[PDB]
Order: sequence, then C-alpha cells, then structure tokens
Amino acid sequence: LKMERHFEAMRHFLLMEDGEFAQSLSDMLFEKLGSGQTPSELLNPLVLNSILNKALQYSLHGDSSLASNLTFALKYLPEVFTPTAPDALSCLELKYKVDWPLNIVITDTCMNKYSRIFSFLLQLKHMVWTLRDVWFHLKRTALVNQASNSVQYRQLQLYRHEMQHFVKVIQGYIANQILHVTWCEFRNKLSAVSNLEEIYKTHADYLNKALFRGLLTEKAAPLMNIIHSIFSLILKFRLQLISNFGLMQQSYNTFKYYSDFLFEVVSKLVNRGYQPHLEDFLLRINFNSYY
Amino acid sequence: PREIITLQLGQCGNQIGFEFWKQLCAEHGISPEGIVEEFATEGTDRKDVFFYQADDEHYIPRAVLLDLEPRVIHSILNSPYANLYNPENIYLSEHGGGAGNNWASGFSQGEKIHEDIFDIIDREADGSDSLEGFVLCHSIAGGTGSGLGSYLLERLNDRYPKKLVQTYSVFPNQDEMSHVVVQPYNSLLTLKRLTQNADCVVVLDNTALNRIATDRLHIQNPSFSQINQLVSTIMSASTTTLRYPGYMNNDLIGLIASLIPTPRLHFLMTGYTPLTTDQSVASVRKTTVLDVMRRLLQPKNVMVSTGRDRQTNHCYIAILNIIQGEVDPTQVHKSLQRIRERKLANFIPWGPASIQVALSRKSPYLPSAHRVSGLMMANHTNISSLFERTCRQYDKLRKREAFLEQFRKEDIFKDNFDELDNSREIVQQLIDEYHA
Amino acid sequence: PREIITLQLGQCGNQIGFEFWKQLCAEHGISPEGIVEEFATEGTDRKDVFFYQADDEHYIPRAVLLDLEPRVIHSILNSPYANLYNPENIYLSEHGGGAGNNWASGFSQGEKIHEDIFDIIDREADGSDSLEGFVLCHSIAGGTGSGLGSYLLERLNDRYPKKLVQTYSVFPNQDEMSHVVVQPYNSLLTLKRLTQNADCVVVLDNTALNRIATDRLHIQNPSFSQINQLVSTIMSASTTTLRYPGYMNNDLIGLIASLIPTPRLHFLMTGYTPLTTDQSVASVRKTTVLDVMRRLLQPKNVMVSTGRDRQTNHCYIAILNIIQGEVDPTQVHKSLQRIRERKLANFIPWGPASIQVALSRKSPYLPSAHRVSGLMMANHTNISSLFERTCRQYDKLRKREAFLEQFRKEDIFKDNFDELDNSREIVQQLIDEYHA
Amino acid sequence: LHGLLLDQYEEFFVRQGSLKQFSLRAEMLPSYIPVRVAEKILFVGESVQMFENQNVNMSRTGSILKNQEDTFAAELHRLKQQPLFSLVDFESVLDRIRSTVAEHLWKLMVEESDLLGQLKIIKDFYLLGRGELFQAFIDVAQNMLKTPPTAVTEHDVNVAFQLSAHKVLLDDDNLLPLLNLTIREAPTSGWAALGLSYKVQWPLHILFTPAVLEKYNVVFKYLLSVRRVQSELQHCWALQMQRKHLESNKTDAIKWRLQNHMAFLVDNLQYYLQVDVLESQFSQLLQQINSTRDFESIRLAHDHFLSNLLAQSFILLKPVFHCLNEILELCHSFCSLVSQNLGPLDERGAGQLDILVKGFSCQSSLLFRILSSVRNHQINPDLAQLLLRLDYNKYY
Repeated sequence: LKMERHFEAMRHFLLMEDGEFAQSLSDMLFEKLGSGQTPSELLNPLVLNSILNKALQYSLHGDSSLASNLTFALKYLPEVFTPTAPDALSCLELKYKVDWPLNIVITDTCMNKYSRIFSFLLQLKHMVWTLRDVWFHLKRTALVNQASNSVQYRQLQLYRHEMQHFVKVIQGYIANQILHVTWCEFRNKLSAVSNLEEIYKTHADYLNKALFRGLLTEKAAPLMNIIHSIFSLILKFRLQLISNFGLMQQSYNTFKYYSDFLFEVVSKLVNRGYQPHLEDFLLRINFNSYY
Repeated sequence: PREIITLQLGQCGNQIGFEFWKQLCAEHGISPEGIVEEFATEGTDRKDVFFYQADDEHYIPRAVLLDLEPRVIHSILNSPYANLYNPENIYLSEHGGGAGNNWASGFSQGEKIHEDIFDIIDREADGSDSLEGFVLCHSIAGGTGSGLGSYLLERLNDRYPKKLVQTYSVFPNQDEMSHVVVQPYNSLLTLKRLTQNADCVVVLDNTALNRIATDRLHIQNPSFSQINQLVSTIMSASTTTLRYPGYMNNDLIGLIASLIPTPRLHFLMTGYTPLTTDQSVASVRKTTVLDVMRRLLQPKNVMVSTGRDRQTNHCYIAILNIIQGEVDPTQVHKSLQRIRERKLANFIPWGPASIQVALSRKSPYLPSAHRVSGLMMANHTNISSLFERTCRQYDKLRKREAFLEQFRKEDIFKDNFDELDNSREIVQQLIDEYHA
Repeated sequence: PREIITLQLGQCGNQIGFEFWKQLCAEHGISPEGIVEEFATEGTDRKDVFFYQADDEHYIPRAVLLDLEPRVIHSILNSPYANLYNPENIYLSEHGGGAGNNWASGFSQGEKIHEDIFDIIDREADGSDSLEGFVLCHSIAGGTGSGLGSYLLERLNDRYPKKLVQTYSVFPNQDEMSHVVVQPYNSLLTLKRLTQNADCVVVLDNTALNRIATDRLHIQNPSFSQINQLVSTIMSASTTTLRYPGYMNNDLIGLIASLIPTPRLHFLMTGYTPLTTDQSVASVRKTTVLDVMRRLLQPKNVMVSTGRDRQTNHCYIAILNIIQGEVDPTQVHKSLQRIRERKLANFIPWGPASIQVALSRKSPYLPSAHRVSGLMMANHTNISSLFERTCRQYDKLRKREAFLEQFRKEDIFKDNFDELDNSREIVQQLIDEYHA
Repeated sequence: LHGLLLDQYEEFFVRQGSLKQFSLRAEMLPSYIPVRVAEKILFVGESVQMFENQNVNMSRTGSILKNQEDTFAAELHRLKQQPLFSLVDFESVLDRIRSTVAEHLWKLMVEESDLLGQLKIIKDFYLLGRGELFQAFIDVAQNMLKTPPTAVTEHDVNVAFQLSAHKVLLDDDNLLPLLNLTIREAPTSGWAALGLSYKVQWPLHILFTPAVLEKYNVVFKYLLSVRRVQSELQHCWALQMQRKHLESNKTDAIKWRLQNHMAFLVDNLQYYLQVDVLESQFSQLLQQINSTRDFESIRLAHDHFLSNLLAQSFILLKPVFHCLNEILELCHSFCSLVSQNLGPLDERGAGQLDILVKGFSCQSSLLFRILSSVRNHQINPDLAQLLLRLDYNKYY
C-alpha cells in the first residue's frame, strides 16, 4: 500500500494543510466571479479540468505519481437557474481515485464526503478572498478617497473591518478544529494499534470524525442556513463596493442582526460537555459579555 | 506568485537586512555559494517567496541596498555571504553617495538620480506577473534613511497602486541629544509619510532594545553589534506562514488585513520571548504550549516604550499570537481557552475583538525543532504615548530657535512644520475616539 | 495565589534579606543563574509562593530594596547571587540616596519621591490577582531604616486595606551610646507605627544576639558578618508550612491568626536551638522528637532580653512549636503529652491556652533530612520589660536636654514626644490587665 | 483452573451475583465443611474469573503463562487417591491453591500500574493531602454556589476545579482531568452537598469497590467544610488586623475573646484530628506492602485502614457530630457579623453579637459535656486520646 504517503497526499489536497493548493483555488475562485455567466459548451470541462492540473505546477509541489490520484469532475447545476452555467465556488469538486492495491482504504462513502469537504472549503475561501478583493478596490494611490470625511469612510470602514474581523476569526477556529486533532488521532493511532485488518471500517470512522469536527450540522440543522445568509450579505458587501452609502449602512446592520442571530442559535445547541466548537463559540460570548 | 521586493535603505536599514538574508540560508539548509545539503526541498516545501526563483539552484535575493554612506557596504564584501548578493542588481564595486548628513540631502537627491533609481529596481518587478508588494526596510534615525525614504513612499504609490506597502522601520534613540540634534525634525517628516503615503508600519523602538539587551543578554557596554540579533529573528518569524507551508494568512496581505482597524491606525506592537540558549537543556521534558502565551500579553517582551498605568482606559482590538515549530496542536485550543478567564487584553466596548493563533513547521534544525517560539503582533491603543513623546519633543525644540535658520536654506521655502503637527494630532485624537 | 512582596529597607534590612534569598536557592535545589538539578520539582512541591512565577524556569525574587546608603548595594553586584536579582525592578546601576543620617530625612524624603516610590513596587502587585500581603523587612537601628519605614506603614494601610501586614524587624543595640545617640528617638517613633499602623511584628533583639553569638559559636571579636546567620534561617523556618507543602496554617494569615490575642499585643518571642555542626555525628542513632521541645519553653534559645524573675506573675497565652524535616510523627503526640505535667508555660487564669505543633518536610539535602529542627514562636506577657527598658531610656534623655534643639528644625513644629509615651504605656497597661 | 463455573442447574454455592462479582449460597454449602472456608474458594475463584475477560497471560494461578497447573494436577491425583475424608489433609493444600496464587497477582499489579503512584494520589484527593491545591478551588466555588443547587452547577463547579488545578501547575497535566465533581437536588445550599468521582482503571478496581469510594467521598465533603470554615475564620479575622478598622470600644473587646476561643478551636480540633489520622495510618500501610507478599491480607488491612479514619472523624453519632456542626455554624455567623463596614461600632454589630456570645458558650459547655463521658470511660480509647489531646491543648 505504502499507505502513509497516500495518507499525507490526501491531507494536502482534500484537507488543505499545504495551503498553496487552496490559495491557488482562490485564483480559481478569482476566475468565476459570480454565477452564471460562464460557457455551457463541452469545451467548458476541457479547459477547466486542465487549469487545476496546471495549478499544481504553479505552486511547485509534488510529482506526477500522486497527481494521477487527483481528478476533477465538473458537475452541472443551474446558476441563472433556468439554464445551466455551472459554478466553481460550490460546483467544482475534486475526485480522489481508487487504484489497484489501495481499495481497503478508499470506498465510495468516503469519496462522497470528500466532495462534501472540498465544496465546503471552496465557499468559505470564496468569502475570505472576495472580502480581501474589496481592500484591493480601495487600495492606495488614492482610489475611493476621503480618509475620514466627506461622506462616511471613518465609520464605514469601522463596521467593515469588524465584519472582516468576525469572519477571519471564525474561519481560523473552524480550521483549527477540522485539521489538528484529526491528524493527531489518525496515522499514529492506526499504525501503532497493530490492528491492521479491514481498513475501511476504521478509515470511514476516521472520516466520520473528520466531518463531525467540521460543522457536521447532523447534515440537517439551521446552522447551514446561517452560513448561507452570512454568505448572502458578503455578495451584498462586495457589490456595493464595486459600485449607495445609505444602502450600505442598512446592509451591515442586517449583518449585525444575522450575527446576533448566529449567536442565539448557538445558545440553543448548548446541551453540556459536548461539541468542541460550542465552547469555542462560547469563548466569543464571554468576550461579548465583558465589553 | 507571491514575490516581495525588500527595499533596504539607510545606514541602519542595510545592516538589519544583511543578517536577515543571512538568517534565511541557515534555515533553508542552503549555502550562499552552493547547495551542499538535500534538506532544502524535502524539509522546506517553499523557498521562492522572498528569494528570486532559481536558474542553477542559486536562490538570488530580491534585494536592493542604497545608502549615502559607503561604510555599511564595505563591511559586506569581505564577508563570505556577499557572493550570494549580485554586483549587477544594485551597484558594482566602488559605489558611493553624498557627503553627507541631512534630511534635505536625500530628499533632493531623489529627483536628480530619478532616471537611475527607477531603472534597475523595476527589472525585478516584471520577473513575476503577480507582484505582492514592497517592503521599505529603511530607518528613521539619521538623515540618510529618513531623507531618501520619504521620496519613494510617494512615487511608488501611484506607479504601483495595486501593491501592498508595509515597512519594518526602526525608531531612533531618545536618550541624549548631543551627537544628533536633528532627530525631532527628520523623524516627524517621515512619520507623516508612514500614515497617508503608507498603509502599515511595524514599529521597532531603540530605547526598548537596551531594555531587553540588558534583561537576559548580560552586556556591560552596549554596541551596535547586538541590534541585528533581535531584529533579524522576528523578521523571519513574521514570514513563517509565508515562507514555510501554512494554510491561513499565508500571504503578507493575509496577516496585515486581519489586524488593521482603519488607515492611520496601523502601529503594531511586537513581542518575542525565547532568546536564551540555556533554556535548551530543560525543553526535553515536553514543555507545552499552555505557558508560552500567558506571558505574551504580560508586558515583558514588548518592544514599545509605553506607559504602565495607561492600559486601563486603552483597549486591545487585534492581537496575534504566532507559535512555530513543535506546537502539540491538541492543546492549542486549550491555550486559547484560558484567555477569556483572565481578560489580560482590554476589549473595545463598541465592537468585537480577536485573539488569532496560527502555526507553521520550522526549519529541520536542532535548535528549531526543539524549542517553542512565540511571535506577537499586537495592536493596542496606548501607542499615542510615543506620539505624545515625539510631539512634546518637537514643539519644545521650535521655541528654542533650533534648526530654523540652518534647515530652510535648501529646498524649503514655506513652514511645513505645523503640517506635520496637526496630522500627528489627528492620529492621536482618532485613536481615543475609536473606542466609543 | 499566595504571593507575598517583601519590603527590604534600610542598612540592616537589606543585608538580612540578601542572604534570605541566598538561603532559598540552596534548599530549592536551584542556582541563581540556571537550573542544573532536577531536585526542584520532585523534592519540592511548591516554589512560587515567595519567588515570582517562572517565565524560563527562572524564579525571580519578589523583592524591593531601597536605602539611602549606597554601601549596602555595592557589596551585592560582585557576589554571584545578584544576577538572580533584576536591575529593572528596583534600581539600575549607580543608585544613590541622601547624605545622610536622620529620622526626619527619610520621613521627609517619602513625599518628594512619592511618584516614583508608588510606581515600580505596584507593578508586582497586579501580577497575581489574589495578593497575600506585605512584609516590611526593615530595621529600627539608625535613621535610614526607621525614617522611611514609618511612611510606608501609613500610606499602604489605606491603599491596600485588605492585605496582611507583619514585619520581621530587628531591634537596635543598647550597650553604649557613643556612636549613635539618636537611638531612643527614632525607635519609639517607629514603634508607635508598629502597633496601630501595623498588625503584627516579629521582634529580634540585638543584645540577645551576642548572647547566642558567644554561647555556642565561639567568637572573640563580634563582627556584623554573624548577624545574617541567625536571622536568615528562622526567616525560611517561618515559611516551611508556606513554602513546603503543609496542610494547616500553610498561609501567613494562618500562622499569625492563631497567636495574636488582640491588636497592640503582637510581639512574638522567637526561639531556635540547632546551630552547631558537630551535632551531626550523633544524630545517626535516631535522635527523637521527645527531647527537642523540652528546651524550647526553657529560656535558653530566646532572642528577647527579659527578666528572669518576672515570669511568675506573667502567663503564656499562645505558644508555637514548629518541627521540621524528620519528625517521626508516631511520637509527636507523645511530645505534647509531657507538656501538661511540667506546666513550664504559665497559663492565663481567665481563658484557655494553646500549644500548637506542626510539621513539614524539609529540603532534599543531607544537613536538612538528618538533623531535627525546632522553631519557636512564643507569646509571653513579660515583653513589657523591653518596653520598660526603652521608656526609661526615653524620659531620662529628655531631661538632659538632648536633641530637643537639634531635631525640631526640619518638619517638626509641635511636641509629639508624649504622643509616643502614652501610647507605649497603653500597651504596657493593657498587657498586665489582660490576665484578670 | 480457568475460573469457569461448570454448572447447568446452578448446583454449586458459588453463583454469579471487568470484576464480575460472585456470591455464596448456604443451602448448597456442606455444613461439615467450615463456613469460613467457602469464600476462600469463591473470592479467589472470582478473581481468577476476571482475568479471563481482559487478557489470558494476566492470570492469577498461572494458566496460559506459568506451570502452576502441572503441580496443581499432581496435588489433584494425590487428593483423589483417598477413599476417606478429613479436615487437615483437605485444608493444608487449600493453602497451596491459594498462597502461590495470592502472590502472583501481587507481582502483576506492581509493574503494570506503578501501584505506589495512584494509591497515594487517590488518598490525596479524598483525605486532602494537597491542602493548598483545593483552597483555591474552594475560594472560587464559594462565589458561585451562592444559590440553591441546580443541575447545571455540577458542570460549572467542575470546570472551575479544572481551571483552579491548572493555574497551580500540577506536576502531571493528565492527573487533573482524571476526576470530575458531583453534587443534592436543592436543600438550601451547595456546600455540604457536593462530592467527587475519581473513577479507576483495570484491576485496581478490585481494591476499590464502588461502595467504598462513597466512604471516602463522605468525609471528603466534611474535610473541605473545615477548610472553608477555617479559611472563613481566617478572613473575617483578616478584616480587623489594623487599628483603622478596629474600634476601641468595649463592644469590640467582648467580640474579641470569642474568636480567641473559637478560631483557636478549628486550628486545633481539625488539625490534631486530621494530621494524626493521616500520619501513622499511612505509616503501617507503607510498612505492610513492603513486607508482605500476599493479596487479601494487604487488602483487608487497607479496609481496616479506612474504617479507622471514618471512626476517628465521626467521634459520636448524634451528639458530637451535632456539637461539631453547631460549632462551624456559630462561627460562620461570626464571619457575616464582622463582614459589615466598621462592625464593632454598629448597634446591629453588638445586637447580632449578643446571640453569638450565648451560642459560643453553648459549644464549649457542650464540649465540656463530652469530656465527662471521656473521663467516666467505657466507650472508646481512640475517641478519648484525641479529645483529651485537644483538651489539655485547650485547658492548658
């Protein structure tokens, strides 16, 4: 099998702990910019499956031995919503392969959730990248001007940065609970337990913990509806800055209503001694109490 | 991809960047004239982010070094690390400068060598088709680094408008005023350019250096040979997410974006604890991560001269706590658990705060893969105490009739002194207004 | 947690606290500049109760040392134990003072350096969020320790009202009155502040030192180099329940609470027998605990000059008998069995008495884990004999017209001499009234 | 041999009642076999049964791993070759099926666990050997047990003991979360209703049945109660240390002879109890396990250990335990009386006091009533030696 080298290769291109590939995914997120306005030809998978293979050499990492294990399948979903023009923010999926000796490691259930994990990073990375694209819009020569006055930039950029405060520290805490203890539990434990027979009964339990640690939402809770509504204002955040100052100040009060809406559901998930993100959410709540 | 061009400039800016490049070869496992170790690609997964990309596996530094004084560059070529530098990117042999000690010297020399100063430093710009930005590794002390450095903060703002600007600038020393007396004039002229003609700075105080240089380092006569040891480590510490493979805020526009509240409020407090070599004999017993960030917010490792009783009415807004190397990440959320119970950071009452922690694996080396390292990038609103210290030393000097007749003979016809005074008070008033 | 800040002050208070910190490293198994032994955590279970808590396993002392005389601090930095002390917590190099020999000097110098004396000693207060209290390790002899020490007993009473105050103060020598003559004036001015502006004291007589210094120590010329040997051991002996892991009265507010009958009656008699190194060759045969406390109540180890025929009308109220190290605790109740049969302590006829015995394991060291040690903290009502000795030397000096014109030129306008005389007689009358 | 109960109609006195307890049966026991012999085959046979669960090389007799079995088989042939029956031949070789089996499991659990490690650790959690390390817990847990108890306060006091033992820097980080704490429904208060769960791993649990950890936990809430009331008398003392908080009235002087009588009690009564309970009862345990290669004789000696601690600390059932909790209640209102701003100069400061100057001599005179039962003595020597030891430490 040489399984530990294949195990490290899955971590680098599905879990994204060598972030050069997911930073290059942000450049692939910098090639969509809203959906749908993309071609619907059959050349649309032909040039788009290529540029992800070309993106690995763009970061100068890995040989072609593991690059055969990565494949990309461009799915088809409507984004103008009557015709098709498929996305690359949530409709571009990495497909890991099943090969000749290594089949007790990878099954069809674990590749189903590899598509779930790859599509879930790709939308939060689209948030953080386009949130920094606005900093490119007002970047210094000067562009946007009025450093404090006239019509607001002083309190304008004050609510915009405390917006980009909260998102940039949520994603860092979600990143720390996905990656670290799971990588500490995985290889070491499995190998040392010299219990190595019928590997997919343990690897799928490891992957089920790896999706337990992300958000897991029982794949049904309204927390997935709030990560969509807070995504629904970041497009509203980026369209007003590309283009309105009164329509601005209403839009982030709606964010502060939705962020306080995101705080009150967490207080309803509360149960006790449970969900290592729940305490990490209650970190900020006891931060919210002292100020 | 993510190529940054460092702008090493001045008498002090060239020496702090000389050992910055010398620090990078010891951690990349490379030699300045050859490649003798294979640890450069298996251990380090990314090397072409500050160096120029290789033509013969020779990672050229993307560096330029201009100074009026030829003494700083004549102590370079006899060292065996200068063959890594190129004698065609910046200057050939026997480069000189002015006489020279004036802020108006380098401010007037920028437009007479205007053709040559925008010719060879732009050849490294089009090497990569996606340029990150420019860091001005310059100085505030003296008239050499402060005179010419204020010119490039203006003409690179519009010729390269979509690039990040952020500097690691060192503050001068305010102990006595005998050898230099022009220190309040050349500092405030560059400090105006650091806020409106520049996005971010990284402050590095000089009076706080000898506070640390006699703390654990145990010297009797303070020399200039110790100023490069505290500075070169935290420079390479700030790019550990950028040089070594990280995931989040792995770019220089990633780290600075999550800490700046607003323009003209960008002065970041720096902290770095581990500087002692006899700690190495007791780190073999699994020294954890639970004790290394309890002392970062405690004002012991700070490099900023600030008031001790002025922290109750001031509030932290953004605090960075960077752990490196061996982290034991099953307890890094445990270290952030203990932050809310002490409330060592005063939080802003108008909005949320953030304690961001990140990690990256260090160099495959024995003093690096054994001892825990903590890099702090704070942002506290007590930084106006330095601005109150510099302004009180500025208006007191203008009432003593000091350098008003000796400074306005060359290229100064109007009084631009209160143009620096009001803009400094604009920074000092908007800081206290920022917590409503 | 239980952090105490020691206030070492004066010409004699700085030297008795210098070897007090030097005693603590030999028993903690630590070096003042490094950690070479692993005996510090397996043998000793608690170290951060007098030291500052560690940043690099360097236990900083929580100490401040101010004196008008620079001679006591210039004999410190050449010793290799001064690198454990910090040159930023108290003073940097070349610290000075007054001229200077007066009680009114340090009493008037407290409000002119009032800004600086309440700035750097308060930085150690907020290090722990539950402060134990303050011990004033000062002196009564001279005008240096008595002049400035009376000021901090007033302003720390209201700025820190919920903290324990208790001092290990040394009494001056009353043999002849040639070199000093101001001894009855500066002593009684501080003794008033020790009763109403201070809760408890620990008396340490000087005429009783040379009674012991020629008893078993066998010296011919009495020097000042022997005054630090009897004092530094009983200081570390008093915190054996506090430093080493004990159970009952393991705090400084535990021990003092069980001995003080009432305010202005807090003068505790001290006793300590084992000071001889040739006893070591016969402690190998199981020397027991049944013989070590028969000689504590016997007036042989006392450090208080008192009358020998005045103990029949005086009564003990509280007596502490601290055994350390090897105790053999199956016979420690057997030692307390023999106390009631002799009645060597006269008991108060109005209320009960108490003979409290406690134990704690000593340092993992060969002179400490072999020889029995007995520390006494008595409280007997014959302590007015010293107060009758000081008052009879006080009113006799005012009839000789001594220092009435030479003392009231600076900051003294009214006669505050009988303000000290009546309050001293209030102590002397309430002591004899206390046994009804 | 195996610990296998080969019965189909359960026709044996051993019946199933990692440990897997087993029980006796009187109707299947022969009365000519002595009755005290029946558990010598049962409990040793129950303990060889529990090694079949986890791992087969961990057996008590030596069954997969040793060769006790061949010797046992030779003994079996000898016993079989006999048409008659007597008592001495049957029971002298009941040694050999016990004694060599009773030493091999003693040589098991020394090396797998570091025996001497947790069996001083579990006593330090219950008898409170680390005395300072729980007072910081008690100080923090006082300020948020100031309600009638609810079911969430169990988790809140738990995470508070977590952060308290964590800022102390214990020498073992993993020794900290080995327990949690448990607490009744809502009587009046959280104190004197809380407890501790220190659960235990593999086969050390046969030395610690789930009965006797309640027997350790029931004095544990009693010993922290006299850490709290000792430290509360240590803090209301700490308010009247200086003259600026002291009134020179005679109402202070009648307040003041009481605490010299009452704060001298808990620094004496709960000291000479608790320190003499620990020292020469810990002394014979360490001397027995270093001098005896046998299992149940070490085991029931630590059963005589625990029953001596819970007898000295219980002194008498109704009166003295009601006299002792009446002591700690009556000086607890001496805390809440002193805790007012400038106590001894208030009319309510002397008005609340006058009830307490009765109740303090309600306690010394009730302590006086037990001493007459201690002198007129047919009750208990360890009761009498301790209570007089504080009494010549009281009346002298």
